[PDB]
Amino acid sequence: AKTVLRQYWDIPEGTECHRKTYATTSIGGAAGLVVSAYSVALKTPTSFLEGVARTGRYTFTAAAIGAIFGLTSCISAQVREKPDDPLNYLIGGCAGGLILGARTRSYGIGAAACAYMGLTAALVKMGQLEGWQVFAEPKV
Amino acid sequence: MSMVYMNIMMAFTVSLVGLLMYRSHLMSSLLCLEGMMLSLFVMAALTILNSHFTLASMMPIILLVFAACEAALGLSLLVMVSNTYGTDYVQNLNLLQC
Amino acid sequence: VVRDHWVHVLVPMGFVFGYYLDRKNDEKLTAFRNKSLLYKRELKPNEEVTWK
Amino acid sequence: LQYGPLAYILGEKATKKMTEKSKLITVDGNICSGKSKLAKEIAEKLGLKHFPEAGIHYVDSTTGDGKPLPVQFSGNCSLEKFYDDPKSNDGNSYRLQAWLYASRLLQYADALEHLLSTGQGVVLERSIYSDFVFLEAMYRQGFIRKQCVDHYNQVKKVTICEYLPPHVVVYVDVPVPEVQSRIQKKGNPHEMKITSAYLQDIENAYKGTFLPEMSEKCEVLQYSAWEAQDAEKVVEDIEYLKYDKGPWLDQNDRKLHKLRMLVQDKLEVLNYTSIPVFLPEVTVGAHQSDQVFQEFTELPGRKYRAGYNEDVGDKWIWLK
Amino acid sequence: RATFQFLPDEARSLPPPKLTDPRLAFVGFLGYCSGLIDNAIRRRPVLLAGLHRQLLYITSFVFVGYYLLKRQDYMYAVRDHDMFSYIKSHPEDFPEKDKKTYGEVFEEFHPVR
Amino acid sequence: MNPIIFIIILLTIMLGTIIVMISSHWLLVWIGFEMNMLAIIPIMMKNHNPRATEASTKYFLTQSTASMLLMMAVIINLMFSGQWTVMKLFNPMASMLMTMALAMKLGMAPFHFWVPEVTQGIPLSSGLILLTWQKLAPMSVLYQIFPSINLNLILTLSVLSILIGGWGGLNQTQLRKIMAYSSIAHMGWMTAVLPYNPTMTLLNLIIYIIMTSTMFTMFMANSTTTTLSLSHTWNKTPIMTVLILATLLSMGGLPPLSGFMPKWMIIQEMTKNNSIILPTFMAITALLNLYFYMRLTYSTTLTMFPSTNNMKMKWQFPLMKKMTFLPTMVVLSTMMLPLTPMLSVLE
Amino acid sequence: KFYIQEPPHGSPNWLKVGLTLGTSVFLWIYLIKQHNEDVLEYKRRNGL
Amino acid sequence: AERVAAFLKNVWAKEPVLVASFAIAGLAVILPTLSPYTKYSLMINRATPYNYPVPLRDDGNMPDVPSHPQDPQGPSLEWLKRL
Amino acid sequence: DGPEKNYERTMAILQIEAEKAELRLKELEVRRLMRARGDGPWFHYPTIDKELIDHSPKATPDN
Ligand SMILES: CCCCCCCCCCCCCCCCCC(=O)OC[C@H](COP(=O)(O)OCCN)OC(=O)CCCCCCCCCCCCCCCCC
Ligand SMILES: CCCCCCCCCCCCCCCCCC(=O)OC[C@H](COP(=O)(O)OCCN)OC(=O)CCCCCCCCCCCCCCCCC
Ligand SMILES: CCCCCCCCCCCCCCCCCC(=O)OC[C@H](COP(=O)(O)OCCN)OC(=O)CCCCCCCCCCCCCCCCC
Ligand SMILES: CCCCCCCCCCCCO[C@@H]1O[C@H](CO)[C@@H](O[C@H]2O[C@H](CO)[C@@H](O)[C@H](O)[C@H]2O)[C@H](O)[C@H]1O
Ligand SMILES: CCCCCCCCCCCCO[C@@H]1O[C@H](CO)[C@@H](O[C@H]2O[C@H](CO)[C@@H](O)[C@H](O)[C@H]2O)[C@H](O)[C@H]1O
Ligand SMILES: CCCCCCCCCCCCO[C@@H]1O[C@H](CO)[C@@H](O[C@H]2O[C@H](CO)[C@@H](O)[C@H](O)[C@H]2O)[C@H](O)[C@H]1O
Ligand SMILES: Nc1nc2c(ncn2[C@@H]2O[C@H](COP(=O)(O)OP(=O)(O)OP(=O)(O)O)[C@@H](O)[C@H]2O)c(=O)[nH]1
Ligand SMILES: N=C(N)NC(=N)NCCc1ccc(I)c(Cl)c1
Ligand SMILES: [Mg+2]
Repeated sequence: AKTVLRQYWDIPEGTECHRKTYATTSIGGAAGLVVSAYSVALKTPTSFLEGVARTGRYTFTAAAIGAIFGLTSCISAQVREKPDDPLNYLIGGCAGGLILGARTRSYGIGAAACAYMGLTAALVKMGQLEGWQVFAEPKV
Repeated sequence: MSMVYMNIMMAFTVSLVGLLMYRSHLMSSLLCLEGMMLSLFVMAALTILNSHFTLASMMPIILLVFAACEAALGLSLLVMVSNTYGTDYVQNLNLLQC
Repeated sequence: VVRDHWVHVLVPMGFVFGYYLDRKNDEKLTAFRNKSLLYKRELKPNEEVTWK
Repeated sequence: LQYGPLAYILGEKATKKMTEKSKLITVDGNICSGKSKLAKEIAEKLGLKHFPEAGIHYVDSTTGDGKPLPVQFSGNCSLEKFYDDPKSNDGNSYRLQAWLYASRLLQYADALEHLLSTGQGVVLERSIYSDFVFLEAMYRQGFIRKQCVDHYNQVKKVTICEYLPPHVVVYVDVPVPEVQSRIQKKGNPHEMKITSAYLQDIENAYKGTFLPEMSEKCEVLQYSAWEAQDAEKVVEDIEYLKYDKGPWLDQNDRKLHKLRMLVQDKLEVLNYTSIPVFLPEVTVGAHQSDQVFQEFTELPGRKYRAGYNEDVGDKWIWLK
Repeated sequence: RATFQFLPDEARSLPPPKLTDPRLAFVGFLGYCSGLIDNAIRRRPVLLAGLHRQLLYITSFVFVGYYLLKRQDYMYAVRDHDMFSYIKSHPEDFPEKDKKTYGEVFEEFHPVR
Repeated sequence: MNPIIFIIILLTIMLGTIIVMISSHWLLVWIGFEMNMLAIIPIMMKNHNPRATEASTKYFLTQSTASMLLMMAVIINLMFSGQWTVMKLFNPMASMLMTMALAMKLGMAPFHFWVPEVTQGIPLSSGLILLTWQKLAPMSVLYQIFPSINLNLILTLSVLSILIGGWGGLNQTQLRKIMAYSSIAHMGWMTAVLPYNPTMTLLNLIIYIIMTSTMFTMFMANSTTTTLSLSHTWNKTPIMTVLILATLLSMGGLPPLSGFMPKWMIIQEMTKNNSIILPTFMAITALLNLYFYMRLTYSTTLTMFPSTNNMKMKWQFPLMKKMTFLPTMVVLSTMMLPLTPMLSVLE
Repeated sequence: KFYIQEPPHGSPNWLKVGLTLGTSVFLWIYLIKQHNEDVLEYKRRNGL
Repeated sequence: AERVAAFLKNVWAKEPVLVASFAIAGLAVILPTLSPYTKYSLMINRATPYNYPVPLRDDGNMPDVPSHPQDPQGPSLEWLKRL
Repeated sequence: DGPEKNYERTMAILQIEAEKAELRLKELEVRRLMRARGDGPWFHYPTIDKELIDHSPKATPDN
């Protein structure tokens, strides 16, 4: 994850959007596979095929959320000509939440996901700008 | 490292995967636990013998002593599982889901 | 002191005790008694401390 | 030293106090079958402790000053009311049966505690092992619902498994028509309302279930009405029993110590008699229970732990 | 400082907690509360029953609490001693600054209009 | 079990834990864990029923697996350093294995599945040991190896433990499973602060053990193991409902009660290291713990649930259970906040 | 009232009552003596 | 003594094998402390030279160390030859 | 209370709170330096004790 994460943050906002969508889609697909592995291991599928169906359904859903986010947030930065604005991640975050509602067929999950994915993504850009630490290194 | 360590570390990993991927018999998995102890004994014994760490030569012996206590404990529980259900199948041990 | 009215001294005594403890706190905060620029003066012939 | 693991280690072991005369005898039979008199004579001749049948107010007789409490502190369950209106709408029939089972459970623990701690045997009149005949009779007459029966069985399963059956089960076999005559001569107005079908159900359960069950694990002496009159001949029968069967032969000091730790802790004995299963017959609303519980604490010598009640003459409380 | 020692010998150069320490009084009050809870759970007269038992609750709480406070005070003395000794050993890391008055320091004014 | 045998087995449980805590040699640490595992299994099986057999079997398999991983870490450490001293490990792969092994023994998420099931399957007295005394040995080892622990791994385990512990407790009606999921959540706070200030790990551990012991002792006093059986307590020992309420509020971390002290100090040490997001996330997630603690207080003390007629027979007998140390434990569980600076005794 | 069974705690356990008061007195005397030692030692080390 | 003596004659009649076992184990535990030759066991074990005896640098003031192995100074095994 | 007592009591309070505040800042900067450089009493993680080494002549010379 460390290398796939660096790729995303190492290519500037609005420059090489296609490359950005590769990285976020790659992150989303990895997350979907992890969810599938635990799901398949803890709730055994009725058959081998059904396990593959569940995996491909989670991994695609997760990759779609990652793809729409990384693209939309890059397009917003390019069009708005503001590569440092958290608002772009909010729009990208909400769009991903909307796609999650789409793949789930449920406007309510779509609405809630748009709000919390949008806010969470916006918080991520702010922390990147300001240097917020999630797993802060011990210093004192 | 030297090539022997490749196969001993491989053996430990194979037994570890064997332990973590249950089938039906509880005794099959208890065997994988004894295998894990065997690979640790060999890997510990090689390192200690190669380095001429004289006092550490007793350490592998102590490892086997507590390997047997673990094995005896595992078999004692297998007896009680067998008595309750008539087989040592692990799928019978699911009462504590609720 | 009666068997029927001794409970009516608990709160008055708590006030007296609390009043007393507050004054003892003021005795640990005398580092600037008669030392501030605004109120520093001389002691009257008979006086001991400006405020106790 | 109150009994515990420390007393066990220092030597207080059951096999020291238990002799060939340390037996648990239960006397059973139908209503007005002469159990009480036969039980009292057997106890006196064999030199055992006699336990009069456990009734509604048995528990009062063992705590406090040993006198019956007002009926609100037994749930208001009434045996007289059961005869007058066996199909009462306030669930008296089962509530009484559930209260009586718990009283028997407590008496059995007291009997076992006496037997294990002193070695002197005991004589009971019915027990937890034979209490179900009344429940079966109640259900076949329609006095209680199938759910009451289910609740009774749930409580029995998790309670009767902890104890040992009696060494000797004495049964007095009085046929129903004779019993009806005996109940009729006795005189109390309410018991005269018992129907023969009810008494036949008690008899059918006694012979269809209790005795076949007890036989595999206890010595059973089945007497007729005439044989039972002379308690001396019954005592002679008990004195030459072989005692070759049942779970008592497998008991050791280790097991009887675990049993003693249970029967001496009455709250542990009664633990499952109040399982949270909400049958209307036995469920008490929070407002009623709160009121009754307050009144119970206002009785003489019940506010505090026994020995700390100054209202009834306890002294040295500030050092106790 | 000393390995696996509750009160190293160097701690005796510090004053002991006074027996009228407010923290020790609170600890004693906790012992009193423990005594009352002991009576309550056993349905004994809460205030009156078993005064000897209540006394031992207070005394044992105070006894342990006195040594905890003695060790608590010692460990904070050690923290201060370590910190000041380190400041002496590395002056360049803790320079004494030149202090300027507010007449000299420029602070921006933000009107509340 | 013979009373003397029971005492000897309990002393072997303690000796195994003490061996881990006084050992300077990895082999003796591993021996201590093995000895401890050996003596606790008979305590789990002491009641001999199919659920206790399943509980002990699941415990043995998990603990014995973790011991293999622990011994593997020690041997890797020996190969790359040529010594056995209990301290930082000299190989990052040895540090991962030892950290995962200790997380397994602690039942931290995602290695947590055994804790709810094993606790449910054994008596209350055995569950008390499992959720308190058994945390001491793995924690004492982490306290010594933390300089070489991977920061991302330990904080990932801590976060997952707080979430899963909080979420898992929401769906429980059995008291033992409620305590098990509570324990998983509290383990997360202990190891979250470990990389920053191990002293705060010990304070959290000590305060958690006191509160957990207090709750298990009160459950034992009434022989209650479900929510509903605990709801009859108001109609038997009213004082006990108040003590349960105070402890449950304390365990939720509400001021001015003791259980707020560890959360307070852990937030302080984390913010000093510019860790703001994590302590905020942990504190908000801990509100799940408070939610299902509060549910218990509702059904136990703050309302009066329906009772049964046979309960009246219980009014006539006094509590006979030992309830050892309960008066002291409940006071310490609730009234320690004014003495918080006493945490320096743990330095 | 007058109990049908003699209460376990009907009368004081004087062996216990004596031990409890004796321990309290001993601990208090030990604590006071210890405190005086510390005050005397503290002044000596500090030249007071 | 009678109770123990009566207990001894009983176990001889019933469990002579266990009587011999405890008697034999007892002598194992006791006799090594009472034996006068136990001290030589350590002396012999100490006198067996598995290692080379590395010489000391003659600093000019160790009069009790032999210069040559056949010199008088140093430990001797005359006690061992007469054993 | 007269204004002078309250006024000068406040200065006593301000002095203690100012002294404590400075020490708190010093402690955070001392902790930061001790942890980064390992040169102080705090964050002193143990190394192997050298009194455990045996310096006697061995069975072979080259060691
Ligand atoms: C100067 C002291 C000021 C008080 C400070 C209180 C601080 C909190 C201390 C908590 C510990 C309280 C003591 C433990 C409870 C024991 C009392 C009890 O359980 O029942 C009341 C009992 C009277 O009932 P009874 O059982 O019949 O006994 C007869 C004795 N005459 O006993 C009595 O007769 C009265 C005993 C006192 C009642 C205590 C009631 C509990 C209060 C808890 C509220 C939380 C405390 C307030 C929060 C701020 C803390 C400063
Ligand atoms: C952190 C800051 C705050 C400080 C926290 C400090 C916590 C630790 C301090 C100790 C806390 C426990 C204090 C217990 C006091 C009550 C003891 C008591 O009253 O016992 C009375 C009696 C037994 O007394 P007895 O053992 O015979 O005295 C002779 C001892 N050789 O028999 C009885 O009836 C007592 C029954 C109630 C006891 C509950 C069960 C515990 C058993 C205790 C046994 C005796 C304890 C002696 C305490 C001495 C400690 C110095
Ligand atoms: C000191 C500084 C630190 C500050 C932290 C806070 C300090 C307080 C810590 C509290 C620790 C628990 C000790 C509280 C003692 C409670 C005393 C009490 O409950 O009264 C006794 C009474 C028992 O009833 P009973 O024995 O049957 O007597 C006949 C009356 N029915 O009880 C009852 O009858 C009650 C039965 C009905 C249930 C009512 C429940 C609502 C009242 C709860 C009040 C206590 C809440 C404590 C929580 C902390 C409050 C801040
Ligand atoms: C910058 C990179 C951004 C990466 C974004 C990552 C987003 C997180 C994705 C996690 C994996 C998806 O998570 C999973 O989605 C599927 C949607 O099909 C949901 O699945 C649910 O919805 C649909 C239909 O109802 C079906 O999949 C399934 O029948 C149902 O269980 C799961 O409840 C959810 O657990
Ligand atoms: C439901 C809510 C759940 C909790 C939500 C919490 C929100 C937390 C927001 C993320 C915090 C900041 O997240 C992280 O910040 C650091 C900066 O310190 C960035 O770090 C980055 O900085 C440089 C440039 O700045 C990059 O070249 C490099 O790839 C990376 O190190 C990360 O790219 C960012 O992901
Ligand atoms: C030569 C001196 C050393 C002699 C040491 C002999 C030690 C022998 C240990 C006992 C071995 C015999 O094994 C068994 O022991 C039990 C007692 O435990 C004996 O049985 C004995 O029990 C108790 C005493 O304990 C007596 O009241 C009983 O009369 C007696 O028979 C049996 O006769 C024997 O079957
Ligand atoms: N519902 C119910 N009534 C019971 C139970 N045990 C006793 N009784 C009643 O209590 C009364 C006394 O029972 P008996 O002892 O058998 O009658 P008796 O007049 O005393 O004749 P003896 O057998 O000699 O003692 C009868 O009315 C019984 O119906 C019971 O378990 N359930
Ligand atoms: N933060 C750490 N991990 N170490 C640590 N406690 N540093 C702070 C130093 C300290 C604090 C209190 C005392 I009392 C003492 Cl003597 C020393
Ligand atoms: Mg009768």
